[PDB]
Amino acid sequence: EWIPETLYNTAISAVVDNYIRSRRDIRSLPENIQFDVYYKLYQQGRLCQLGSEFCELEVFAKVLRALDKRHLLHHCFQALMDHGVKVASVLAYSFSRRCSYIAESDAAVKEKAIQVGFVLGGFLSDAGWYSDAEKVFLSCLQLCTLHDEMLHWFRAVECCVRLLHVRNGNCKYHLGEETFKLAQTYMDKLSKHGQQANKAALYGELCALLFAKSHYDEAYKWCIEAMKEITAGLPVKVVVDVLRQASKACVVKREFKKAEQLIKHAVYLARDHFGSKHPKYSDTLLDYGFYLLNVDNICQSVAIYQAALDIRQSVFGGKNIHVATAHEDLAYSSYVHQYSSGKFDNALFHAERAIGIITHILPEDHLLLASSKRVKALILEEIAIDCHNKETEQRLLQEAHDLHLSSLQLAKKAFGEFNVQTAKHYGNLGRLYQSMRKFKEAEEMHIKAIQIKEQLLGQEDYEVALSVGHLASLYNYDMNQYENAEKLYLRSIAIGKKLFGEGYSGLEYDYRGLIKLYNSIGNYEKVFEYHNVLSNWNRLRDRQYSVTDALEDVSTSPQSTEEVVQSFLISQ
Amino acid sequence: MYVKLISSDGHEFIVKREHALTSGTIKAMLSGPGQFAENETNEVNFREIPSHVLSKVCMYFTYKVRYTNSSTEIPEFPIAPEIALELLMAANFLDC
Amino acid sequence: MYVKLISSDGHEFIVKREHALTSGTIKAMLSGPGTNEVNFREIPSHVLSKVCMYFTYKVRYTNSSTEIPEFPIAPEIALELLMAANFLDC
Amino acid sequence: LTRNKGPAA
Amino acid sequence: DVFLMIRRHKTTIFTDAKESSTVFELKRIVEGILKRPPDEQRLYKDDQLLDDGKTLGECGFTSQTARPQAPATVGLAFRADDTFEALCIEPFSSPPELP
Amino acid sequence: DVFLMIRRHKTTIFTDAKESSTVFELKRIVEGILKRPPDEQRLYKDDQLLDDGKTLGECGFTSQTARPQAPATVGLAFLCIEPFSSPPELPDVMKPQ
Ligand SMILES: [Zn+2]
Repeated sequence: EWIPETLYNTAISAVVDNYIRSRRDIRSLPENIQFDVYYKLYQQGRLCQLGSEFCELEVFAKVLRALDKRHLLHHCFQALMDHGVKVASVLAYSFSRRCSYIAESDAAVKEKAIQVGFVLGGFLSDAGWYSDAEKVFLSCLQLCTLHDEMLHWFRAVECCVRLLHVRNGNCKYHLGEETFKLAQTYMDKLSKHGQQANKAALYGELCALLFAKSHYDEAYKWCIEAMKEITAGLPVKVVVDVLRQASKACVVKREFKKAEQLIKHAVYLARDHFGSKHPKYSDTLLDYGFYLLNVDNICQSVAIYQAALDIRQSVFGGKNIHVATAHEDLAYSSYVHQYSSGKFDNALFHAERAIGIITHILPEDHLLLASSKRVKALILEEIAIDCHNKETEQRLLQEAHDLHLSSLQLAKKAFGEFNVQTAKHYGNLGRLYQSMRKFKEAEEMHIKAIQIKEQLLGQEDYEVALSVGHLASLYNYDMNQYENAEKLYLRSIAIGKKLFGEGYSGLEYDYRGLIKLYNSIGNYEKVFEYHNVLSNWNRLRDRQYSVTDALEDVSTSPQSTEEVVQSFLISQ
Repeated sequence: MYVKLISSDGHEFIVKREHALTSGTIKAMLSGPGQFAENETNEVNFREIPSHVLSKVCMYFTYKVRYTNSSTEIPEFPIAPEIALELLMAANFLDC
Repeated sequence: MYVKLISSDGHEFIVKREHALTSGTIKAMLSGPGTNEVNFREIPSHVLSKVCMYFTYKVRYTNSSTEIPEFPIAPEIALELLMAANFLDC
Repeated sequence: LTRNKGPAA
Repeated sequence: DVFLMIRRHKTTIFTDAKESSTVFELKRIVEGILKRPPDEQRLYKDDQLLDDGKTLGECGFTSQTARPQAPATVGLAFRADDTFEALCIEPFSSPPELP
Repeated sequence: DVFLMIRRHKTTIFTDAKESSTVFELKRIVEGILKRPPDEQRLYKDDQLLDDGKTLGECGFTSQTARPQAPATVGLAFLCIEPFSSPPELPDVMKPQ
């Protein structure tokens, strides 16, 4: 066809090619042309002519006003941040200075600055630069506290709820509790004057904070209180955030039927309003992938994560913390899915990219590294055992040891000794020590893991079952403590039947462990019995696990808002 | 047919209506109480657009209609680098 | 013990001697020839007022153990004050 | 495949 | 084809015609707009001779010199009081300072 | 603590004033350098006379509005306060020429 370009696109290419001479008069253009000039500068590769223009806060304020092309602004901004110029830090520092300067001005100028800060902080926290998003939200909060007017109280609540989302993503959990205390103080004195603000967003951020800190029971309580505060007038972003956080909170509490409809409604709301290529939609797919990766749904969790990564690889791609989180979450999911075959070339690649991005944009002692350095390690040992060279075996085992020890130290410093995450680190160390032929302290690691898991998650829980399964595999295969392995294997299969039924993936591993257990003690009739059970289990895995793409399983126009939340509330 | 375009300085720019209907804003200005066909020549009046940019706008109208879905290689529109910005500002206002 | 600084516009700025002695060339003002007069013709009154405010800011907050706040140098009076900071060696 | 899979990430 | 930018004082008619076409049909096209007879008017192609006959091949502009991007200007003048007024076309406007 | 800028027709006075200090304290501080005993001169805040014995807290010089970064400005009468000859106006960037 070869249609000619419009006069708009031809004029853009006639202004960009004369940018350096008319850079002053471009800033006076309409806000919907200024973005097109700057996006053309990005497209031509003239990032330094562009990074010289986005660093000023006033120029970036009008660029942020174009909400239609925010999906292009995220790509442009992410292309600046890995180009070398630190646009995120510069904008935050400039906004902090301007807030500290106009703190003494009237209410209108302060309100305009607070709105500019809300949009800029929403963009920066949306782009993932959390450490450069506190300096904007903290300045907005400081602007809020000066005058005791009512809108100032409500916007201080907004500053606290948005700032709390930044710190949870930045893994500053110790300050999240103080931020929530400040927010609840502001909302208490808001309700003292006779009006109540909406508590859904704040309590959802509490749910995310406590689930990240692995306080599963209190996370469930706070997501209950969050979904008790959901109305139709809420923005769909807040609504879908609350549902996805509550869906994460429901899975760790082993209530999957509620989490099913919760995550289905969250994915539906994210797809209907935002779109199939939106970062919030990518976040909802990450939570959906977490849900599927928990309840036995592994052949589709990778497909969910690949869709989740491909959105973040396109909306804002390169070296970014959200892309790194998608790579890390996919790598563990690909590690689980591809575990049966034994090959790990792709999973290790997706784990290494998550390592190579977080180590570039975050400090080397940051918690998000710990949540990633495990995954690569969990792959390396699996590559290590399947290798054949002994030097390579030992080197990859020691590399996994270093990664697990660093992650364990970070988790122990952040949360503490008695937590689920530290117990998971202990279990990883125990299975690695089993892989490293050091079986004496492998038992100590596994028992330390189980005594912390069962104390917090109860005697019957998925993590407890997995840890005791690892301990039983240690006992029956290598430490020759066959008598103690039987009760642990029975506990593992019992918890698997209670939670996941007979379709659990680890049932194959524990049934093979039981086969080897009974072969050693010569009880051949039990060998025959569990061989028949294993064949039945394989048939079952071949029966109710059909090809059902979860991007389609969410359907279209399901139970809408005020219906899924109500059913979930009355289902308590 | 042959709609007449007037700049801010009084420069009439009579051009074919099908040529000037490729821009959404002129299409809107002609529609409504705009087809004032008493004079048989519609009289859209731009009191903001100068004539030195309206000239290039009409030239682009001819360029766009003539080269529409053409099989040959379409030459680039030669926008002067002085009025490149002003033309740009008349590019989204006219939605051409 | 109190020393006054007159700007190019005639505005006079008294200040404690220890407050004005933290500057570079104000010490050279006071030392040498012997309430003392210090005359400027290239320093306008607003930048000299900001410099005196900075003297009060520095002496009060010197060796303070809390989170010290930034000195509010307004964007319009920033280039003239920057050269005053160099010229006064403050 | 001696062991089960990793706990979580 | 050959595109033209026939102008007079303020009027700046845009036209198009084949290179083999003659001046007379151009005058007819102009007549189709301002309702002025061809004998009443006279075309000043860059202020020189341009007869009612001839054809666009040797008028002075060619399809490669009268592209739709930048059509070649052609003047115009009517008849006023038994006389033909001279070409009185004025430039569009003064562009501002380049930056 | 409270820092304020005592000024007159011309000149400015930079002083340290406590919360519990009185206006007469500032009067004596000015007298120690500028003479003009306190009966002759009156300290003025934005067209409001300050009582000789009232505590500086009631006068409105809170520590938030009297920090040494931006000290409070008060007038001296023997008003005629001369401005600081404001710096040249900076362009607003987005202002279209
Ligand atoms: Zn650069």
